[PDB]
Amino acid sequence: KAKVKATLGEFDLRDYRNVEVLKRFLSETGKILPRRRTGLSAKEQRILAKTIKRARILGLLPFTEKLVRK
Amino acid sequence: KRQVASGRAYIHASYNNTIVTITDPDGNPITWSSGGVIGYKGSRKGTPYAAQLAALDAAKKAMAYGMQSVDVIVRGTGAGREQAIRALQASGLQVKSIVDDTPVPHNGCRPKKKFR
Amino acid sequence: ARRRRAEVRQLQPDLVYGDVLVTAFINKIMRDGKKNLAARIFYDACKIIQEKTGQEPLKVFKQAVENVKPRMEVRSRRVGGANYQVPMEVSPRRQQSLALRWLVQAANQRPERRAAVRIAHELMDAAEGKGGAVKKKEDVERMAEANRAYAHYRW
RNA sequence: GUGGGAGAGGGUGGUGGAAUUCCCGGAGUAGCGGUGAAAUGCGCAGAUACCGGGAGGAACGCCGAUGGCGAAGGCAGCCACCUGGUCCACCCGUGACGCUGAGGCGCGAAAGCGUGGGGAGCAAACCGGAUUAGAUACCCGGGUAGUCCACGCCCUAAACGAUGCGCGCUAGGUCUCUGGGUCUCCUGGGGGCCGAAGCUAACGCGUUAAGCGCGCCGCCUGGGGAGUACGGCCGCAAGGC
Ligand SMILES: [Mg+2]
Ligand SMILES: [Mg+2]
Ligand SMILES: [Mg+2]
Ligand SMILES: [Mg+2]
Ligand SMILES: [Mg+2]
Ligand SMILES: [Mg+2]
Ligand SMILES: [Mg+2]
Ligand SMILES: [Mg+2]
Ligand SMILES: [Mg+2]
Ligand SMILES: [Mg+2]
Ligand SMILES: [Mg+2]
Ligand SMILES: [Mg+2]
Ligand SMILES: [Mg+2]
Ligand SMILES: [Mg+2]
Ligand SMILES: [Mg+2]
Ligand SMILES: [Mg+2]
Ligand SMILES: [Mg+2]
Ligand SMILES: [Mg+2]
Ligand SMILES: [Mg+2]
Ligand SMILES: [Mg+2]
Ligand SMILES: [Mg+2]
Ligand SMILES: [Mg+2]
Ligand SMILES: [Mg+2]
Ligand SMILES: [Mg+2]
Ligand SMILES: [Mg+2]
Ligand SMILES: [Mg+2]
Ligand SMILES: [Mg+2]
Ligand SMILES: [Mg+2]
Ligand SMILES: [Mg+2]
Ligand SMILES: [Mg+2]
Ligand SMILES: [Mg+2]
Ligand SMILES: [Mg+2]
Ligand SMILES: [Mg+2]
Ligand SMILES: [Mg+2]
Ligand SMILES: [Mg+2]
Repeated sequence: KAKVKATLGEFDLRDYRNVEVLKRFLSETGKILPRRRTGLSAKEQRILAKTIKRARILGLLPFTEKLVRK
Repeated sequence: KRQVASGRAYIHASYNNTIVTITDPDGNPITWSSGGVIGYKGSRKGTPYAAQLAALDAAKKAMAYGMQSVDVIVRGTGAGREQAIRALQASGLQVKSIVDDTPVPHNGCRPKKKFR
Repeated sequence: ARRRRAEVRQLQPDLVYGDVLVTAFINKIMRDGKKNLAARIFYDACKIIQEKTGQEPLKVFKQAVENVKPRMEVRSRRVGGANYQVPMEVSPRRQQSLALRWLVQAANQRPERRAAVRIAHELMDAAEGKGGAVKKKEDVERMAEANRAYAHYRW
C-alpha cells in the first residue's frame, strides 16, 4: 500500500489552512493516520498532528466521521 | 397511515439486548422492536437469533407502514450485532447503505468499575 | 477413537437380495447371537409384506428406511454454565444406523404377536410415511427447527 | 558569550469537539435495564430507541510509541502570555571560581483536614436485589463524603531502576529520540536491547556498571516483640518525625 508522503509534493507541514493536503493524512474516519500509513518521521508526524488539530478547530478538518459498509 | 416509502434503520446492539428502530429520512421514528418485544425475556434477548427476529419484526412493521428503501445505522457491539443486519438485508428491504456510528467519547467521563 | 479413524466394518452381502442394508437390518434384529432366527424373522416378514401388499419387499424396505432417516438432530454442548441442546446435521452412516435402530425398536414396540408380523407391518407403515419409527424420526427433527436459536453453537 | 534546537517542564487566562447526565420539544409503543441465571430498579404521569434545541460538570479519542520532559512527586485537546531546565555548533570571554553536603529551608501521588465554592460521571460509608451452609464479600440496582476549583494544613508510599551524587578509566553489536557534520557513514547528547574483560551467592550487571578507582553524604549489624512503649518536636485533627 502507498504511504501518504510517497505520493505528495513539497508541501508545508505547518500550514493549518491547506485542507486539500491535510485531508490526505486523515483516515476514512476523522482519525489521524499512524506513521505506518503516513510514511512520516517522528518530528514530521508530531508537527502534522498539531497542524491537523489547528485545522479541526477552524472547522476545516472533521473531528470525527462515520464508517461505511460495516 | 404514513406511507413513508423510504427511511433509516438504527440498530442498537449491546451484550444484554439488541433493538431496532425504523425511522423516516429526517429522524423521527416509525416502528421499533427488540428481544423483549418478541417472546424472549432474560439473557435470551442478547442472542443473535433474538436480534434477527427483532430486525425482521421491525422490518415487517415498516412494511405495514410501506417501507421499501432503507439506510442502516449501527451503534454498539454485541452478539447478533451483525445478524440483525443480515436479517435486515434478507428481510425484503432494499438496503441503501450500512453505517457504523457507534458513539465513542474523547475520554470525557469516568467509567464504572466494570469498565476499567 | 483418539488415534485412528475407526475404519467402518464392511458387512457381508445378503444371500437372498445381494444387498448389504438387508444384512445390516438382519443384524439389528438379531439378539443373543442368533443370526439364523433373525434371518428367518426378516424373511418370513418379507413373505408377509410381499403378500399383504402386492409390491416388492425390496423397494418397500428401501423406501421405508429412506423415510425414517432424519436430516437434523441435537447434541448437548457445555457453554457458560449448564449445557444447551445444539442442532446439527447427520452423517449418512449415522443416518443408516439410527434408521435401522428406530425400525427395530418401533417394530418390537408394536402389539402384533409374532415377530415377523411386527417387522412386516412396521416396514409397511414406514414405507407409507407413517408409523412409530417415523414418529420418533420426526420428533428428532422437531428437536431441530425448535432450539434453532442456538444455531451459532454448531461446533 | 554568540548562534541554532527538541520537549504532556511549571504558572496564568482563554478556547474546541466527542461522550455521559439532566431539561424543552417532535415523532413513536411495551418494555428497558441487568446477570452464569436472575431480582431489586425504571416505564401508561409515555420509558428505552430516534431526531432537533438547551444547560452543566469532568476528562482530552485518533496522533501515541517499546516516545518525550522534569530533581523527584509527577506532566497529554488547541491558543496566547509569563517562566524553569537542558542539548549542540563556534573556540570568543573569566581563569580552579570545583565536588559532596550533618543541620536548616523548599518541593512532595493518592487519601485525609479546615473555610468557601462546585457537582455531570464515578463512588468509601450506607440503602436495597441476588449468590451461599451463612454473604457483613465478590455480581446487580441506587447512593453520601469524596473525586473538581480557590486558599491554608497534612510530609506518608512497592515516593522503585527496591540501585545517593560527582569525576575519570575499561570490546563491540543492534533499535531508537534529538543536534552538528565533508550526511553507505561519522560525531555529541538521551532512551532500550544483546553482549568483551571483569563483577556476583546465584539471578543477573556489563560506557545508562551491580566493573576498575577517588571524594563526600545517608543507612545496616539475627527473627518475633515493633515502627510498639516512654520522652521530645510538629499537626486543627487524623497522625507524622
Ligand atoms: Mg438481557
Ligand atoms: Mg507542557
Ligand atoms: Mg502548561
Ligand atoms: Mg420526551
Ligand atoms: Mg409504572
Ligand atoms: Mg413498576
Ligand atoms: Mg409509577
Ligand atoms: Mg447542574
Ligand atoms: Mg495509545
Ligand atoms: Mg524554554
Ligand atoms: Mg580560549
Ligand atoms: Mg588570560
Ligand atoms: Mg548539590
Ligand atoms: Mg538535607
Ligand atoms: Mg502531599
Ligand atoms: Mg488530594
Ligand atoms: Mg476538602
Ligand atoms: Mg453508578
Ligand atoms: Mg441477603
Ligand atoms: Mg455499587
Ligand atoms: Mg556507594
Ligand atoms: Mg543529520
Ligand atoms: Mg530524563
Ligand atoms: Mg548513546
Ligand atoms: Mg547503546
Ligand atoms: Mg565471562
Ligand atoms: Mg543485560
Ligand atoms: Mg560510574
Ligand atoms: Mg553487588
Ligand atoms: Mg531507621
Ligand atoms: Mg532481637
Ligand atoms: Mg506507621
Ligand atoms: Mg508521642
Ligand atoms: Mg499538641
Ligand atoms: Mg497510620
